[PDB]
Amino acid sequence: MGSSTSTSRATYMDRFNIPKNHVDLIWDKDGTKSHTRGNTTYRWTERKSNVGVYVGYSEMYDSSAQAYCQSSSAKIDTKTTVGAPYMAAGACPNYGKVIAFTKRDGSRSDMTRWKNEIHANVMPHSTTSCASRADPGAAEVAKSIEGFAMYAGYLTHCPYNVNVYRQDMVTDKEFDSTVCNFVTESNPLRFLDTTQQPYTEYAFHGKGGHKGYDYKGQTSHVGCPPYNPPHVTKGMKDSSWITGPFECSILSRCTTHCWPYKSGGNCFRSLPAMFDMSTGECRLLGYHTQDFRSSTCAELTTDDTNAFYCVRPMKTAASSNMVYVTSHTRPDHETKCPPREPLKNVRWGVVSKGKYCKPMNARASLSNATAEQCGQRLFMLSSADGSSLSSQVRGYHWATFVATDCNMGESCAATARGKCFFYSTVPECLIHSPTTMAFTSLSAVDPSIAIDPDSIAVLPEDKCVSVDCGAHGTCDVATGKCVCEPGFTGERCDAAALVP
Repeated sequence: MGSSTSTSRATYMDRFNIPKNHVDLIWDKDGTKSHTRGNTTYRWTERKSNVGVYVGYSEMYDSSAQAYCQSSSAKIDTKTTVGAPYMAAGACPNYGKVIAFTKRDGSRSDMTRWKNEIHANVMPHSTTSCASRADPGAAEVAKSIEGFAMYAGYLTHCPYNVNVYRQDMVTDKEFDSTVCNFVTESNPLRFLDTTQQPYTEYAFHGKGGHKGYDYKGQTSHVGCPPYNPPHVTKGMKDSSWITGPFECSILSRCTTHCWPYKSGGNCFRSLPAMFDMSTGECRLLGYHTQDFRSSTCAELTTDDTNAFYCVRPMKTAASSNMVYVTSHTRPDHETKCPPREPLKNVRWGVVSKGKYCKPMNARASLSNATAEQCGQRLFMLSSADGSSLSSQVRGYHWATFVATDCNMGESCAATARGKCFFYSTVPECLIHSPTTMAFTSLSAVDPSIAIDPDSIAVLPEDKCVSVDCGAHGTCDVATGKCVCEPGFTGERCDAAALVP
């Protein structure tokens, strides 16, 4: 009732305001932003808004005692690929977004390759106690089949000892013992479970079955050369609390100090992750890079351990179970970010005359496309950080697909063709239509999983936009035609209605 309805509608529609809410956040107990999710209150600082959706980056932030990952001697993968020490950034989960291995032009895309572990020349880290020694990289999956997945684990458990927890972790201003209660000295995250070969194999992340580095080696001395990669990974000992993409980001937040580092080598912090909505698998990625297409990028396979592969972010209907999650995902994303599913049978709009809705102004349109196609192109035209992708993106974060003669809530939605409309305007309301579907740049692109929005967002269309009925009539918003006073007639009620 009254003005509260407009306020309630705006609060709901806020979740689609991507430039405003897809922010670069850091965890900070002195932060001005806060939110209680369940029993836990999170505190954070918003350094910047409008983080790139297609590719999102911010300056690497290291608030640990040693701050190794902000050191000039620390290698960050984006230094090479992007030209600066960037961490993957973007507060909203990006549904459907997968890092695909491609050729330099983007063709021959592989969208499952990422599941293979990285080859960053890290493992083995030390072989001091071994009979023989080996260089970092010797235990890792061959470069020729390198993926983007972080190493399955490191050492028996994290924190490996008292000093690690008390010096490296508890002093880190982004670390919190309550949020990270699954990786503490009293409750360590186990890779090789010695409390139950004199142990049971698990992992810091993932559910198992992936090609990873040979953590064991052939000898009875675990971790010593020689190695026989790839080793098939196992899953986490306890993954039950990871119930969604935000919980998956917590795993990343809390496991930074579980990884090795030495001067000149890769420094791992604030890692992005892939969450699988269907299985609940949370997989950490070892690289912050999201796009690489320069002339020096490697195409699909190489032996050169110093090169970086060609990759592009991609979305397909089949990838709609996957979620690209940054370490700094906002805990209020359900109300501040778009949902996974597209919106069936609605059109993006802005408010007109207080309680009606008019369609937004299309900045561009694509003819004879599918719904999947429309969502895919929206993503590509959204936004991007880095210095080179500005030529591709346009700032489009919302799209309306209009089927030629299919109801997009039905089975025909999958194959239906029609016209895609792209917008740069922040939507304020929705208009119902049988033949339409609404996408955002953060949405999955499978039209068959589309859902209804909350009805609070849906208003009747203002069909009386630019209709002047004169002094003897008023435009009926239900029909978009003038209703004339008695004794008057005509389309604009300016002719006298004569009687026989």
